[PDB]
Amino acid sequence: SGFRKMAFPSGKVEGCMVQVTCGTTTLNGLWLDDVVYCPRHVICTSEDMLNPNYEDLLIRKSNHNFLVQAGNVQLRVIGHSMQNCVLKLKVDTANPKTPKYKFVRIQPGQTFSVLACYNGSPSGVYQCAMRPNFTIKGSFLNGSCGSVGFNIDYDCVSFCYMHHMELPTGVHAGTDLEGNFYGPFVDRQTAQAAGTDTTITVNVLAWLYAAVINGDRWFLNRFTTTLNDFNLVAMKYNYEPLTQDHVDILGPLSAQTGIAVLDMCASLKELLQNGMNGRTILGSALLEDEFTPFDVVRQCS
Amino acid sequence: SGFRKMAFPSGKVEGCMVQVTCGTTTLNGLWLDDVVYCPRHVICTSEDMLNPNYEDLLIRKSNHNFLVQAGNVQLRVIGHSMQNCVLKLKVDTANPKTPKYKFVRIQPGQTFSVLACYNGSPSGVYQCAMRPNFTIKGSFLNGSCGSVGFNIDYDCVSFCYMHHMELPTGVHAGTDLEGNFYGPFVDRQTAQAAGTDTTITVNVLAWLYAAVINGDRWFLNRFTTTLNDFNLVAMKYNYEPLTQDHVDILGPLSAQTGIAVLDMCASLKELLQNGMNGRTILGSALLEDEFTPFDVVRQCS
Ligand SMILES: *[C@H](O)[C@H](C[C@@H]1C=CNC1=O)NC(=O)[C@H](CC1CCCCC1)NC(=O)OCc1cccc(Cl)c1
Ligand SMILES: *[C@H](O)[C@H](C[C@@H]1C=CNC1=O)NC(=O)[C@H](CC1CCCCC1)NC(=O)OCc1cccc(Cl)c1
Ligand SMILES: [Mg+2]
Ligand SMILES: [Mg+2]
Repeated sequence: SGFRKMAFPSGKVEGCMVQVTCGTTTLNGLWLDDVVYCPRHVICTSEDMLNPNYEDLLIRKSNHNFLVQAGNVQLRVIGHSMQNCVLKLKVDTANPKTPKYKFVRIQPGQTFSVLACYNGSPSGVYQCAMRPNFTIKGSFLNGSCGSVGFNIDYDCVSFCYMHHMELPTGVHAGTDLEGNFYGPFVDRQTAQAAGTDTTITVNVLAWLYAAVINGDRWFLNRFTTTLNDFNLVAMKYNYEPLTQDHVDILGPLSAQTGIAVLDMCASLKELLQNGMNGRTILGSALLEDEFTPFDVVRQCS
Repeated sequence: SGFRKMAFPSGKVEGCMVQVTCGTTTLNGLWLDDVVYCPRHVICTSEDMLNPNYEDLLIRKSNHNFLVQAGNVQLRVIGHSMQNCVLKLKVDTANPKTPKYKFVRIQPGQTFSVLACYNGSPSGVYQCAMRPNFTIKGSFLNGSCGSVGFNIDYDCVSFCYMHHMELPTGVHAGTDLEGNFYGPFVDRQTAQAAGTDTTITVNVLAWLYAAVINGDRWFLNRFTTTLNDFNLVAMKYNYEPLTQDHVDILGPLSAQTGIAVLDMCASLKELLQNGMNGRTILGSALLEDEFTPFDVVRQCS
């Protein structure tokens, strides 16, 4: 029993982390087979990064401008190319620790583990959700760019995020592994900011199910609501609307607890209106929305 | 910027996890060089575990009673022995992935990472603190025994916890790697329960410093208190007394923020008396006490 914020074991991704240095900039790369993936802004100069023309910057580079270090041994770059906002460096050595992997572009509301790295060396692991505004609330210092987010599915590593920058509110923005930014962000130092966020409703409900599985019951009631009347409450409190799709995703949790989704919605509606009144749920005094239904099932087997 | 619950990268410990099966029981072992460490209650039978005599149970075993699986390959046991509440199984193969390691017995208030495992296979990683009542608030299902907790210090793995059992309140109890239980607990299925807990004061203050470093300032004030008057407030709200030792440990955080420890104590005193009033600190609506000063420095560099 017990419910914790849980990340995937990170060993498979640790074996892929390298250091990439271009000029005066140093950050992290992902070394899979004979290619290293990293953010393209590594080729930027401190002056020409208010509005860089990356095609020009890259044409002016040669393979010997990129230094790749896997642990101690230097990796020789034999080719370079750019795909969207990620740079790809061909190296003459395939990574012997390359796991089975996939590149996946995730939907807002989904979670993943982040392996924060500095200078090619893993520093820590934590769990994150793609917020509806396509930022993540991460923990990233300078030098952390190129750290990756991932999920694991029976030793297949699904990479879904590479870190690029921090926004003015302290949240973070990045790309999928094919270099497409999540959200409307671009890789120039400009005035872009996070838009207004919303709470991930299907995740709060999943976490309420985790609470029930673990003995937290004070918030339950006999009431039940409809989908329509619930979604009116959600709008008022800045919650994402609840779709039938989400109701079905919450199916297994509903069966294990015997509490129907729309029964749990009536509990959530009451918590939104009255607050918690000095009580806690799974150790928290606010409603938690960074656990997906999958995360709850995986930990509450 | 940003502050997250962060575990150590777990790859070095993943390479040490094995499955140990004795009779009908299966749990996890730690494979370091040519020895496997696991809880001794693996040799217990469902009947004789209300009050087992482990010396007798072990004398009645032979090496062929223990099955050790590292991934797919079976490991042959060539010797067995017992040290306190841990069983030690000599195997004929040294673990080629043995990291640099130490066994450490930690003090209440200290944190570590847990690699939860089932059937020798890592499942997830999370952060935990040794509570003052020598339990941990973990996430553990059946089959998780033998999962280990650890800290890392420049590729030296310090193992400090091995998991043995769950208590009636859903919290967890275990040993150091030499098989001495934390707290007064014993490895028989009896009526032992967690004693009353207290809040880890030096950790709350460290987390308030993390808040300041990350821009959360609404709780600061111009007041300052003495150690004596603060400790009177701590007692009233079930907080551990604050020692001069702790004040000195909080030194670096005090300097980086410019806020003296006893200045931050006057903020904490006011939060204890008035609550948060609908405000949050680093995303939480209650005071967090499972970050040590070291954890804050490591993440707020
Ligand atoms: C890369 O390592 C670094 C990670 C940032 C630095 C602190 N937290 C992070 O997430 N990324 C940057 O410094 C980017 C580089 C820009 C280059 C040109 C294209 C757009 C990205 N800049 C950035 O994050 O600026 C905002 C910021 C906020 C706080 C502190 C710093 Cl150093 C920068
Ligand atoms: C070992 O894998 C298992 C881990 C427990 C099971 C659920 N959470 C955990 O942490 N440990 C046990 O089942 C122990 C075994 C006892 C054997 C004899 C000596 C003392 C330990 N028992 C135990 O935890 O009992 C309490 C309990 C509470 C909830 C659910 C279960 Cl299955 C057991
Ligand atoms: Mg209800
Ligand atoms: Mg003050």
